[PDB]
Amino acid sequence: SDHLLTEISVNHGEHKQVTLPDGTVVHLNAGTVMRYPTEFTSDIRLVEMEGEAFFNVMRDEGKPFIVRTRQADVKVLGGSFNVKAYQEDELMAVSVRTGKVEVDMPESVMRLLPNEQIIVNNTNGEILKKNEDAQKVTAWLQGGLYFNRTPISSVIHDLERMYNQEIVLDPNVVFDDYIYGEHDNKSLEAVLNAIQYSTGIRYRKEESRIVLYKTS
Ligand SMILES: [Cl-]
Repeated sequence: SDHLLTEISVNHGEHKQVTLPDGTVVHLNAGTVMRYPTEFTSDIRLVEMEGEAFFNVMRDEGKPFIVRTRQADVKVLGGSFNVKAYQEDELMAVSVRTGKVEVDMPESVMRLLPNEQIIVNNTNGEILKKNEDAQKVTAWLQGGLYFNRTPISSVIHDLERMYNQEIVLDPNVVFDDYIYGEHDNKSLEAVLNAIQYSTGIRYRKEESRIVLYKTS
C-alpha cells in the first residue's frame, strides 16, 4: 500500500507547510488547496493549487517545476516565489523572492526576476509588471499584512482568511477604497483600527459577523 496523489487544504485562520518529493518547500496560506503527487513524473514537477502559497523550489535545470492555477502556470527551474490566486479574489499576483520565474497565461507570457511582480486583474483584464519588495509581499509567513494600493475587497478577503472571521460591508455605504499599509502580527481589532485611521471605515459586531461601514 502507498498513496500516489495528495490534496492538502488549509482552513481560514491557519498555515500549513509541505516538503514535496523533490525537496521543494511550500508554505500554504489560509484557504489554500494544493494537489501534488507522492512522486513527480519524469519530464516536469507539476502541482495544482487554488489560494496562496510561497514556494522554495529545489533547483533542477533539466526538470521544470510548474505551479498550475486556473488562470496561469508558474514555471521555474529553481527559485522562491509567491503565487496569490484565490478563486474569490478580483486580483492574481506572482512575486519573485529569488530565481527566474515564467508566468504563462493564454494572453501573456512573462519572465520575472527577484523583486519583480505581476498583477492580473481578473475583472477588466489589466496586467501590470512592476518592482515590489518580495519580503513585504510574503509578510503573511510571519502573520503580517502588506497593502500597496490594494482594493478594499482584497483587504477584506485577506482579513477574513487570516482571522477566520466573516466580514460584511454595509449595503448603504459605497466602498471603493485603495489601502496602503504594513502591519506586523496584530489582532484583527488593531488592523481594523489602523484601517479606520487611514480610510474612515468603521466596524461593528452583528452576531458572529463584523460589519464595515462609513458615516459623516
Ligand atoms: Cl535560486
